[PDB]
Amino acid sequence: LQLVESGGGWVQAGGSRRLSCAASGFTLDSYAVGWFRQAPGKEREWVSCSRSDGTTYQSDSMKGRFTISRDNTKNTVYLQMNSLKAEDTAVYYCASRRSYGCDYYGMEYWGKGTLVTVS
Amino acid sequence: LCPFGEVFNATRFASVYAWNRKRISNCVADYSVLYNSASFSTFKCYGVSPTKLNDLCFTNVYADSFVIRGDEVRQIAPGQTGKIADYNYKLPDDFTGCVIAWNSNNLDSKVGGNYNYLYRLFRKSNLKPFERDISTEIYQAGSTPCNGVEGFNCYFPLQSYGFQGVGYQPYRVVVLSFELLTVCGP
Ligand SMILES: *[C@@H]1O[C@H](CO)[C@@H](O)[C@H](O)[C@H]1NC(C)=O
Repeated sequence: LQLVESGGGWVQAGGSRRLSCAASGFTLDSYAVGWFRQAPGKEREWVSCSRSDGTTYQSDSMKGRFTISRDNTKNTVYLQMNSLKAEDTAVYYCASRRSYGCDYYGMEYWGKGTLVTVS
Repeated sequence: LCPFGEVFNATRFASVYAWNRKRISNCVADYSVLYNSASFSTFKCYGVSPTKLNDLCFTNVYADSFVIRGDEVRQIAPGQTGKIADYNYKLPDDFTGCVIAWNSNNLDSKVGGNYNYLYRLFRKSNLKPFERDISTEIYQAGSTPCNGVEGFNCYFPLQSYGFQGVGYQPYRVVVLSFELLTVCGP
């Protein structure tokens, strides 16, 4: 019933940073987990999806710079962000649903988010 | 009397996303012949004992059939989740019937007919039990509309199986649903 993001903070442009999404109240073995982000004044944007079997699909927008992965042992889903630029500044949100894949409108649980600021 | 042969012995099976259904009515079925068959890798019944089947009568039997991977056969069961259960073929939690599977590598893979079997990879919501979705609309994963084309964050919803096992090999599957509100044992 709970998703908690962590790993946010300040990054220099061109740098990397890894976000983590820890799930409690269930094992994500049967859940899709997605990463979304919201920049001030803009619509929420889908970033990537880690399916319930570990396969992934990700937004064309990111130009292959981000990779999502999961570790069911720690019940955690990671977002590895590389080659960060200023327009990547946003609140990053973890979300899940009891389904094979994600969905922009149908996610069932959300974390509070964590801020990532790029210089 | 029951024409299970057309079901079990068809030369091509359906793709799982477009699973086939045949209604079996007004006939006698010898379920023990099937249950004892050496050909089947899986023969699992729910809500009914496999041995008692020749003693029971049902209003109808529905035979659903399709091809999936061996390591997906576990999803054809009540209470299961995954690509197949969620997006292609879903059994209800209170399923009454049997699930029969056998290896079809020599018929269905590249070493046989080289058939094009497909599955649905994306869907807005999970299927209801025994629901079938044969649509091919482009799937919208982001906020922007697809406009019928696989543009930005938009995906074609079906993918062909590769089959490259045994977990990776094709399995033919027949699900027998037993409806009692016509079809009896000997
Ligand atoms: C399918 O064909 C085999 C022969 O290859 C036969 O023994 C079997 O009984 C048939 N199945 C059904 C359900 O009639």
